Amino acid sequence: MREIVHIQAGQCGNQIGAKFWEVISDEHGIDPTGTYHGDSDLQLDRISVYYNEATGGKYVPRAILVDLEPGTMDSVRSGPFGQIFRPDNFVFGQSGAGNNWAKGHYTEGAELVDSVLDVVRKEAESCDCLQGFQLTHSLGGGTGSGMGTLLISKIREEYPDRIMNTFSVVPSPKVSDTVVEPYNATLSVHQLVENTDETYCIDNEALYDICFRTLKLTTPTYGDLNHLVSATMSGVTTCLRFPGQLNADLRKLAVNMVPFPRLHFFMPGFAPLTSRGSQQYRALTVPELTQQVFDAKNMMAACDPRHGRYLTVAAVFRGRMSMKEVDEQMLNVQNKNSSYFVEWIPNNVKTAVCDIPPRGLKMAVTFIGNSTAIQELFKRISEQFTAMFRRKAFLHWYTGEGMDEMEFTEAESNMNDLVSEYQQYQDATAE
Amino acid sequence: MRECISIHVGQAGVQIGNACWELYCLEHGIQPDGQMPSDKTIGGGDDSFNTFFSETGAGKHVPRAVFVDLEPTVIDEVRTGTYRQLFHPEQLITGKEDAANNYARGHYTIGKEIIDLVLDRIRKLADQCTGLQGFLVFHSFGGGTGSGFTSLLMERLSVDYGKKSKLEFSIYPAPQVSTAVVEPYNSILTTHTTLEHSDCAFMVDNEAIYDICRRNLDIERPTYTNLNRLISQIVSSITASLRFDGALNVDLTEFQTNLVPYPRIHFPLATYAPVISAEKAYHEQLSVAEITNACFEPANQMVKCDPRHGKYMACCLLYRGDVVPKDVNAAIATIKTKRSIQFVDWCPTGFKVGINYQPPTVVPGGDLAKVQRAVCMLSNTTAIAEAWARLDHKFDLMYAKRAFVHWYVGEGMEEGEFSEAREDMAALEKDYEEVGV
Amino acid sequence: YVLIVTIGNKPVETIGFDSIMKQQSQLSKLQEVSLRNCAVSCAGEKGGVAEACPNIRKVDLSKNLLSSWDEVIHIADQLRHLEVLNVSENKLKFPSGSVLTGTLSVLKVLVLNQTGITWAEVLRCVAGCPGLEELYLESNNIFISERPTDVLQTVKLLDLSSNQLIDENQLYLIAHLPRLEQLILSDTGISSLHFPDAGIGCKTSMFPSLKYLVVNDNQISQWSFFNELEKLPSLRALSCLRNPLTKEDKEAETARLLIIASIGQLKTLNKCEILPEERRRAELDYRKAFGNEWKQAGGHKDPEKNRLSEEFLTAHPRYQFLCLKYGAPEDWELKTQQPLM
Ligand SMILES: Nc1nc2c(ncn2[C@@H]2O[C@H](COP(=O)(O)OP(=O)(O)OP(=O)(O)O)[C@@H](O)[C@H]2O)c(=O)[nH]1
Ligand SMILES: Nc1nc2c(ncn2[C@@H]2O[C@H](COP(=O)(O)OP(=O)(O)OP(=O)(O)O)[C@@H](O)[C@H]2O)c(=O)[nH]1
Ligand SMILES: [Mg+2]
Ligand SMILES: [Mg+2]
Repeated sequence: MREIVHIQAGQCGNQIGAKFWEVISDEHGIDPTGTYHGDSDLQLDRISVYYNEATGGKYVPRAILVDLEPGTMDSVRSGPFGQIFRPDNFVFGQSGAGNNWAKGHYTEGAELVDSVLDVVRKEAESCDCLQGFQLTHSLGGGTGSGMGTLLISKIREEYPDRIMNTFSVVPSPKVSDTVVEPYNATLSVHQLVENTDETYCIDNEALYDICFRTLKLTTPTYGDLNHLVSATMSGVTTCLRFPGQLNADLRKLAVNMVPFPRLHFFMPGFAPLTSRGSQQYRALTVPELTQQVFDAKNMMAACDPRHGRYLTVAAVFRGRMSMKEVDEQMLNVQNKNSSYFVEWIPNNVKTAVCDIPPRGLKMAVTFIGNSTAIQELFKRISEQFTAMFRRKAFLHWYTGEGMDEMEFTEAESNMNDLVSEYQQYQDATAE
Repeated sequence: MRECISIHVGQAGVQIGNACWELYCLEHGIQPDGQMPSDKTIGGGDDSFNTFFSETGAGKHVPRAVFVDLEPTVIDEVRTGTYRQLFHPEQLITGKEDAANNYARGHYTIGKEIIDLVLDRIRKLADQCTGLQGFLVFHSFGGGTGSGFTSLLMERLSVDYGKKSKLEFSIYPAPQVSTAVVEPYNSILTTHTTLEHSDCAFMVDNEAIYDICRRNLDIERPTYTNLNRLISQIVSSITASLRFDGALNVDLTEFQTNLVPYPRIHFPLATYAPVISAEKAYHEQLSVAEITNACFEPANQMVKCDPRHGKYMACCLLYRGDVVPKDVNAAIATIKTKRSIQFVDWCPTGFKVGINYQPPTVVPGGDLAKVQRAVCMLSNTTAIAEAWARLDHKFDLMYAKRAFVHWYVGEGMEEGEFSEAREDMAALEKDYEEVGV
Repeated sequence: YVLIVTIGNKPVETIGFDSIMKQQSQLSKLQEVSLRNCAVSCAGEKGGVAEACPNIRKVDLSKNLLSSWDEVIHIADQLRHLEVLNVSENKLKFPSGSVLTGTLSVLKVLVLNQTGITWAEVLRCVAGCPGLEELYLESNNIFISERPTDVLQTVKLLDLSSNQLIDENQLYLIAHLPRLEQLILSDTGISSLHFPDAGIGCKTSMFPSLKYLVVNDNQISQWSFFNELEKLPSLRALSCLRNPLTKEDKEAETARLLIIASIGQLKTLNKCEILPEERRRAELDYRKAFGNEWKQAGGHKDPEKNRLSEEFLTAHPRYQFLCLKYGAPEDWELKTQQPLM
């Protein structure tokens, strides 16, 4: 019984966490009342990984909400599934940070870190075997990313033998109109490269393009981006929430998908892509699903895996299919003399099989790739860092709080070194 | 008299131990509940089978074994198995977290919390014995609880009981049975760590036993039960010398004098014959010279090598069942007039032969058949060096990239361990090449 | 029993040989003897074996000069604890119509391979061992004539291999056996097995207690064999490796999944345990492969409009239960046989 303590910081992180919880509640079979009305034995086979055992068979999530203002904390408490969460799991302040990393990491963040670690320890003590920690947040805000990095560092210092997962979200100009989002994006990346094991990059530019073109939406909002993020998250943790022949361990999965301790960034994808309301279209075969999941269009990141090198790949299918079909497909794809040869799939994919598809779909597939193309994203924000740091724009907001230009130079050097290492390993021999 | 204690760590280790104990109980007639109708000296005393079973007040023959595992899943099957009344609940030790196929974890993180309990249990079990010989540990090299914890326990047993032998029965992994890509990384570490805390080591090539089960036993896809039964048969054929008052290899200290002429070189080659299927119960008959000629075959050995190139340092034959000394002499003359063999002329050991007049035994309903005579040859040879040339090679394939190495350094050990381990491998290879001349 | 070589560059020192030769010199403590190529033509004086070593548990007088069968019964009589008896490769002359009983009651296993005994002869020879638990009659060119009456009702092993005259008509005579728990039939030339006494979905009354059917290296080219094997009442184990239908090629697994799909209680195949995962994989492949034909045979998800023909039922009598286990195949699951342009 491996228990994973879930965490969600910032407005975007809290919203993504709530959406993912509400999505998996319908798959596991737990009504929002806090009881299980599911009719499948496989559902309760691994429910303890994300739910606690209370009196009367009531399942309580393991999430820990954290913020610096109360607005979003109040919206989730009154949401469709706002009763399952414990009232004492909501930690918040009043003033917020103000889209400032120094104010959300060193002042208010470090001020509420005590109350947050209180609940973190209270939750960790109620677990038979703790596996790791998960956090959902963004990188274009102050409170969110600041408190996320601070809590990650604290959990690493107090629990060095625990895995860390961060479903960080990369901002984009087409979604936000804030000028200091590059600075906060650079600092969080520097902190994560030092205190993280897994980082699922979820670009906010790829999701917007998908919602605008694929879904054919006139004016997409955060509701068309959060649904996709929650769907991808549910598709990623399909093995960690249900049985499976493949090894569904978090530590072993991270070890196999983290061959490099600085290139631990993973691009996640999922086909078929659906919107809100309309989700029951058709049932795609295994070949079509594999072709769509490995397509740059079904990628949550703005980078294309084809423009790089495949280091590690993890595929997870769910629906009504046998492992033999997936194995034959994956073996014929790499066969250069077959009639189904492609040029965007490596010669080793960790395939998985499941019998519990999501809601509104009969079959689904998820892919996670440690390709080097993600470096492109690291170069997209870096350029912006050069169009501000050189002019010292809005630097009095950071230096006035306590930060030094020595912290900015170190973060820039770390980002440059990461990009250089990625580009260097991209040119390695494929032996 | 003197008894022995067998510590079974890991999944493969506990499985092999369970198979060995089942075969031992079926041979000695001990029922699952622990009732030996052939035994008459109740309470205690001295017998041939007393070296592996402790007698209680109610006449229960508790196996002298310690099954330890870092996960409760594997031990649950033993606790709820048919032999639940055979082993004592305290002898089964469980853990809450596994090593996730990691040597540093099993040797530092998870090992530091269970090593004390394991040592306390071993001390409690040894308090009843009047004279212990050694510690027959069972592990493999493709996991983190079989290499890390095994080395951690050897380090403590070499200090607590230094005047006791330490035999091992390792399992050489294979690329077809491999469960992880860092499987070699664990192997090298534990191999370098038990060199000065182990007299004789027995390695089982997974591919060799797989091919044996596919060909001899005739199985489409041999499972772990098929390979655990053959390992139990091998262990029984090897331990018959201690379980039946055999003339050859009466104690554990003789294994180092007969099959380990050099301290650093302690990896003999063990082969066994015959291997008949359950379907062909009475199809063909093998003489004492047709089964002793089948133990000089590369495909019949437990490790894929070519002994015909190198030379042998030692040799010990063990026959079990209807075997007349005249037949043994005829087989020796046949092996000495037919096959061409080389031997080290300056070795302080030579050829030895022993016989055990006891009928073979096989698990009823299994894939093996009951034979009339069996042979087991234990011969140290330089050809085993080939088995290393592969392992080390893979290490290099993983050393130029340093992939998955930070996971091992971020748990306890440092970086010089790998250089020391590969430096210990180079010295072993040089010693092998020197002995081969 | 009662009665130097220098290999390489070292001598051969023998240790413990005196203990074994002193343990074997004891004739009153012989638990097993294997007299092979000893040239045994007669039993000798009566009573000598009944007082020298009357506590033998296993005897193997294979490849000897035994002429008449009475010479073997004379030795088996003096041994009041003969648990195993093997006399293969001996041209014995058994009686023509005499039954010798009251001499092999303690016989649990009997082996007479390459002996040349026929069915009428072995029927009377086994009368002396009414409590026989195992019997081996391979490599004898035996031709069954009629079913046994009051003989071989405790035998749980019937090894009929290397016999090219064993057809289904001859197997029906040995299917009445009440305690037969195994039946070996390797290298016999059988090509088909039928059970007209039962229909589709019923259990045949033949082979009541058969639990292991070995037919390796046989003429199994039609799927009708596995389909008819479903009728067996207790067919728990099956064995079949080299047939016109079974290949050692890497593409043979596609057939294995069908075999497990043809039998319902096949928990082990080719000496390999079967799990729920294996059962589900094999059951999903069988439905994925035979869905198209089910549509053409007159199949439809409608529980009242399902009208299938007889040929499709005889070829797939285990396809209707699977239709209810995991529902019927959809239209979008039977369109995966066309490429792209
Ligand atoms: N995809 C997505 N992005 C969001 C969402 N909410 C906010 N963002 C992005 O998050 C970034 C920072 O805003 P927040 O995360 O809400 O802010 P915070 O992290 O609470 O920080 P403070 O405002 O300083 O308290 C911006 O770039 C937004 O575009 C959301 O629901 N979905
Ligand atoms: N012969 C044999 N090899 C086995 C068996 N079980 C596992 N192995 C091999 O042992 C290696 C895996 O090690 P395990 O024993 O399963 O793992 P562990 O040593 O308990 O360690 P952790 O996984 O780190 O807890 C691989 O090479 C497997 O093929 C078995 O029953 N028999
Ligand atoms: Mg906010
Ligand atoms: Mg284990």
